[PDB]
Amino acid sequence: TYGNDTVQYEWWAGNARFADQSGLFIAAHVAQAALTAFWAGAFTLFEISRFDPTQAMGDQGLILLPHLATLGWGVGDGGQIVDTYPYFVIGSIHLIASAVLGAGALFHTLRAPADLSTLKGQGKKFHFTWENPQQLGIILGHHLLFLGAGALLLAGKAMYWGGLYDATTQTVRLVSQPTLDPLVIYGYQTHFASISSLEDLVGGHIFVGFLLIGGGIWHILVPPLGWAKKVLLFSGEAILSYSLGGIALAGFVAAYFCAVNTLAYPPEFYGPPLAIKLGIFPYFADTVELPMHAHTSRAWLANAHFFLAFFFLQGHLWHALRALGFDFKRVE
Amino acid sequence: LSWSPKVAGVMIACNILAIAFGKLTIKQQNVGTPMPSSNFFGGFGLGAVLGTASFGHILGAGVILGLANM
Amino acid sequence: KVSVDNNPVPTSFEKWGKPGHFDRTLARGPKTTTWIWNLHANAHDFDSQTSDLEDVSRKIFSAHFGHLAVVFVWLSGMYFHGAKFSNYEGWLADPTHIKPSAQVVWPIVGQGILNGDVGGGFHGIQITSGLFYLWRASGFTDSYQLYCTAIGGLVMAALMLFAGWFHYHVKAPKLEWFQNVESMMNHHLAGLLGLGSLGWAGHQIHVSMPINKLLDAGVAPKDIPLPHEFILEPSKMAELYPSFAQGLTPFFTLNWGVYSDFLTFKGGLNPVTGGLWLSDTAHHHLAIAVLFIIAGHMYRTNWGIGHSMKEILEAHKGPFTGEGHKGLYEILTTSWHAQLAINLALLGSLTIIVAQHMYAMPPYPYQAIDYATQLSLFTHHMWIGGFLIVGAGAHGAIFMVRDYDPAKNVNNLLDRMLRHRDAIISHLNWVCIFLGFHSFGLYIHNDTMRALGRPQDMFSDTAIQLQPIFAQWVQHLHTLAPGATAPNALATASYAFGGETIAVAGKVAMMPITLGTADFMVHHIHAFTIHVTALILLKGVLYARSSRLVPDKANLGFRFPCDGPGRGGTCQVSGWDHVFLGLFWMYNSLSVVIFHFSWKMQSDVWGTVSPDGSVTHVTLGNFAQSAITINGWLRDFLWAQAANVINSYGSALSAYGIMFLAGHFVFAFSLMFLFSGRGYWQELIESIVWAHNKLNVAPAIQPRALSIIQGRAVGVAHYLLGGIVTTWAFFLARSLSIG
Amino acid sequence: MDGLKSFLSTAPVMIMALLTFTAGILIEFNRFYPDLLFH
Ligand code: CLA
Ligand code: CLA
Ligand code: CLA
Ligand SMILES: CC1=C(C/C=C(\C)CCC[C@H](C)CCC[C@H](C)CCCC(C)C)C(=O)c2ccccc2C1=O
Ligand code: SF4
Repeated sequence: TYGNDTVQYEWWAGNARFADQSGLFIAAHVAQAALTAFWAGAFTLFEISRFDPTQAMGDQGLILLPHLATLGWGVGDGGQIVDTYPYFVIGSIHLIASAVLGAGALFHTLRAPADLSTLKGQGKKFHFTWENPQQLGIILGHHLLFLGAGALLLAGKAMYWGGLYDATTQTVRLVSQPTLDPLVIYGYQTHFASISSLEDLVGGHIFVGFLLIGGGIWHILVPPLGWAKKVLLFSGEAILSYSLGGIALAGFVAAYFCAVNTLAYPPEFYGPPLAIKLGIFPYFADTVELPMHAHTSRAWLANAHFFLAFFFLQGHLWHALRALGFDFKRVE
Repeated sequence: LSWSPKVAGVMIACNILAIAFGKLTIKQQNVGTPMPSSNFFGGFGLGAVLGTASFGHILGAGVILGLANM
Repeated sequence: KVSVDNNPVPTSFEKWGKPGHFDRTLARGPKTTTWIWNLHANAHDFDSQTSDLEDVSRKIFSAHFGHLAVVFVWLSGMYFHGAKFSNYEGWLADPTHIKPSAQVVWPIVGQGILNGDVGGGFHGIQITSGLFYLWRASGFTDSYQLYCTAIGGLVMAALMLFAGWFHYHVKAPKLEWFQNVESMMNHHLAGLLGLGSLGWAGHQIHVSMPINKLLDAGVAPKDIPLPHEFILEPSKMAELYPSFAQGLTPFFTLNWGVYSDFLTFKGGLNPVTGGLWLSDTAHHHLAIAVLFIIAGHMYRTNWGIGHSMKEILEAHKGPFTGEGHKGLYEILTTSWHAQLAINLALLGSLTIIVAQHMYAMPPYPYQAIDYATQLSLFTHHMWIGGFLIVGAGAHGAIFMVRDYDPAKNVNNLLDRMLRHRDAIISHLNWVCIFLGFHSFGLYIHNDTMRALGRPQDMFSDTAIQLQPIFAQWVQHLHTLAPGATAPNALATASYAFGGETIAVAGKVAMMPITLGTADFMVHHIHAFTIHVTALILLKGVLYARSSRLVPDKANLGFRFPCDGPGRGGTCQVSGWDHVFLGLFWMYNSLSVVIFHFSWKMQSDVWGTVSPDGSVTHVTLGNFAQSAITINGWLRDFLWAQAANVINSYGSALSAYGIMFLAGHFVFAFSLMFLFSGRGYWQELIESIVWAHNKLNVAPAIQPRALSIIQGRAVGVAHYLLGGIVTTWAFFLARSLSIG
Repeated sequence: MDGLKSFLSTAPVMIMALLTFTAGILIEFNRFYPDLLFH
């Protein structure tokens, strides 16, 4: 991002060419979202064929089917699955959503131009750059409602469209009328590792979606005034580092949330809650041990979300160093 | 015989002995695919450092399996 | 570093109707009938058609793809005949009793009697190639897998044909792509040999080990799980071996000692099925894969590390050897004949190694029990090896005549070896004559001492005994090897050195082969004939440039009949005629070698077994005191064992009798071409042209006799064909009569 | 294919087609009427 205007990028660094073009920028980022939707649908259909109803869910290595059994899609009483097909409708939709998102991925790099400033209609108001703060606030502002939308879609699922599975009573709990106070949310910062409460899970999700919808209307209507510009930067790898350090924090707290929690990650499907060990690296080792050399899904999810978020933290260090005034500096 | 700091210690020690060997006696070292820097060891390059790390692993399996039964 | 030219040769069918276009003197017109023979004598002489080193190399590459299509359609025919017209599932139901047969004969003229009762009601001709035991070693269960393998082989046959057309007429590589010999060597080491060995190690781990394990347990056909079901359910593989529950994770942490239950170093033979252990061969192919891919990174291509072979050849120079190998890297990358001579030499010795290893360490299940399979596989690989070694002696001489430039290699090893050709050949023929007297005159001496009624003056064991002490000491070391010099090995390398008698199904797989004085004399016979064939071929290589008789031999060519009747006579002086003599001497050498093999193994090794431990052989131990006489080789071997070829009419072994007499016919027919010369036949053919001109039927193609080189070539071809067909019919009919 | 008609009419392919036709009619006559030592 530094030096001259155009620097020769080799094929091992070729994705630093469309960063400023803003037309192919949408094409790669929804091709990526098509790949996650491809992994959402195909790898929950890959695990239908490798599903054993008699054997327990933890030792088999089932990842995504415990994620749908948490939401009470097709789980029965006692901790078993009574019907496979509700796990098949959601994977079918995610594969079709992977097709249409993959369809528009080639739309924004074959027929749509390399930028969005050549357009004249509604598409002329979609071009952006790494300089204008009011142009990056309208992109960020419309994102904050969709993150707040998943909380209200969680509320309508939990209140009127299905229950949740827990370990305190071990059944599908179609609950309603959650807690109406915000003072205990300040107190849950010290024992979030064991929530031990089902009505506050959906009760905190509505109490955080009201905050996420507050940041949506705020970020659209007003631009950055300048109190953020004097302390921060506005560049290509700059705004990359604000996010890539932030999503690294999300993978950090989710790798910790997998190994110790019981309610949101039920132990009847993921396996028993792990213990934090540190040898050379901090790895969430299993408490009980398997007869073969296999590990449970809680051991796989918590260890992979920590190893890969640690590299995503140190990759945030790679971009924050280059977004600031620092070269490679191979001196002495 | 399993994962331990003892087997990793003798592996790393004979590996860096093999890096010093490749830095001492390889005839042409630098002219391959270029390394990003010279911070690791010498001025090797990508193919050269892959070669001396692979010889570190060959020497590693040598003394480890020569001492796991002795 | 890929250099490809695009569309060098247009694809057209119009050149197919003009035969002889590749050479300048053949495309003019067939004025004479010898042009026809020249059309086949120069059809693959690609160095005489093009002289630019780039057109010939791509012609060779596409010819390799065409020959690969021929091998793939041959292998497809083997798997298709094993699928449709065989009894592979019937033989797999009962391997000890019934006999394999993979060829059914159409009854037309009375040849339905060739479909003998091979066991189980199935009729056909009993095969001796023994690829059924190859299929049981690989893990074939039903005929549908053989049928789909034949279909996939025909697919790759058409794929190799398309690759040949693509690499000659569409995208043909340049000369620098062919001369990248270090990239070719390390790709062939790692990606072809080592990667193929790793593939077969994986197949032997996953398919060949569990199927043969439960087949040795006694599971009937149509009850074996399918080979993919062991991968689809690893519990069925983990119940057979305890180490498969450990997963891949001990392999990467160098915890290989827990893999010891299924990668064993047992050695010897399997006592249940009479072959090598499949866990032993799986560990074996894995070790060969690791060593080859390690050796597959030795030569530098693009990344600096690696040995370019030029300074390897520069560095080896001593006091005796002058400038050393200075120039050989420029020789072997600019001349295909020197590469062909080295590769034919080492492939011939490899094939002889294959024969000498596939009889004392039988690698296939129920292979050592079937004596016909063992004898046929031995002698056929012996013959292929000896043929390729004679071809090495040929292409060395062709390199000397047409690919040897003396200005480039001065005072190197090639020039120094050509400078003392007399000091090599005059000692080689001395050791030929010394071995000849001391391996054949021993046989004449005790033939005469037996004929004169004095057996105490022979060279027998009770007589003056020539005990082969060196190989007996080597057998003692191989018997004492497991526990002292191979402590992790349970059994020996083989049971032919020393050990117990392996009995499987009432027959003997392998017992220790003691070496008396008869083995001493016949091994010196083998060393003698090896030395004479290595004399004729070596003095065809060295004396191909020039000599003191005729010093103009390089300008006359490699393949010329003579220089003339002068200097006393110079017929058969070329480098070609030394190959013509070496072919007969390879025939004589390998005939005595396979005769020694067949007689020693059916007198001291094979035979039935008895439950009290005593072994009775097929010929009751004749090799001890009756293999030392020429009359003993004639009476007790060539007369007594040929009775199974003689008295087998009206039976299944009836075609071998009319191949026995057929091989005698082609031998006797070869003598007409060998003994006579051309000018008699020219003087006779011109009289037949007179008798045709009397009736106005004389052809406008001028009919005349064969060339002198052509007459010697058809003589040696019919001689080798007739002798090998006679030995093939005798060995097959004898060893199918004895079981 | 102005060259394929010439290649299929060379001496070896024509003598092999003629010997295949001759062996074919000989084998067919020996199947439908076998073992004829005389007339
Ligand atoms: C979503 C986050 C994100 C984004 C958008 C980018 C974007 C970019 N990075 Mg990057 N990076 C990230 C995270 C990210 N990075 C992290 C987390 C790390 C730490 C490991 C790095 C380390 C890194 C380096 C060291 C470099 C870049 C560079 C670049 C730029 C060129 C693209 C490139 O690498 O070449 C195109 C992409 C590739 C060649 C892919 C590389 C894949 C290699 C060959 C295999 C690696 C293992 C692979 C992931 C398989 C493992 C599977 C696993 C599950 C086990 C581009 C702007 C380069 C740059 O700016 O040039 C100066 C550069 O040199 N990045
Ligand atoms: C890798 C193997 C290989 C390769 C590529 C070559 C390649 C070559 N050889 Mg050669 N050769 C080889 C092995 C090989 N050889 C071996 C092993 C021997 C020892 C026997 C020889 C002996 C030999 C001689 C003696 C001569 C050559 C010559 C040649 C060159 C021209 C070929 C030619 O005109 O024949 C075209 C093809 C034929 C004439 C067909 C031969 C048909 C044979 C004789 C009959 C086959 C019998 C059959 C198996 C039985 C069934 C038939 C019937 C009963 C139904 C060519 C470069 C010649 C040369 O360079 O002269 C300048 C030459 O004079 N070679
Ligand atoms: C059976 C017939 C026969 C015999 C005996 C020989 C014998 C020999 N050939 Mg030979 N050869 C033959 C057929 C035969 N060939 C055929 C058919 C071909 C055609 C391809 C060749 C092609 C051929 C070549 C191309 C070469 C030979 C060579 C040799 C000699 C090798 C030296 C040796 O063995 O020690 C000598 C062994 C004997 C003489 C046989 C032993 C007989 C006894 C022990 C001797 C008699 C005892 C005593 C003298 C009797 C005294 C009685 C008194 C009244 C005189 C040897 C003389 C090579 C040669 O001469 O150089 C070394 C050579 O280069 N041969
Ligand atoms: C008989 C003889 C001839 C004469 C050779 C001739 C006449 C060749 C005979 C060829 C005839 C035409 C038979 C055809 C050959 C094959 C049978 C062709 C196969 C055809 C079938 C596939 C149909 C020589 O020229 C000669 C030269 C030097 C030394 C010895 C001799 C020698 O002995
Ligand atoms: S006999 Fe024949 S080969 Fe011998 S010299 Fe005379 S012409 Fe030449």
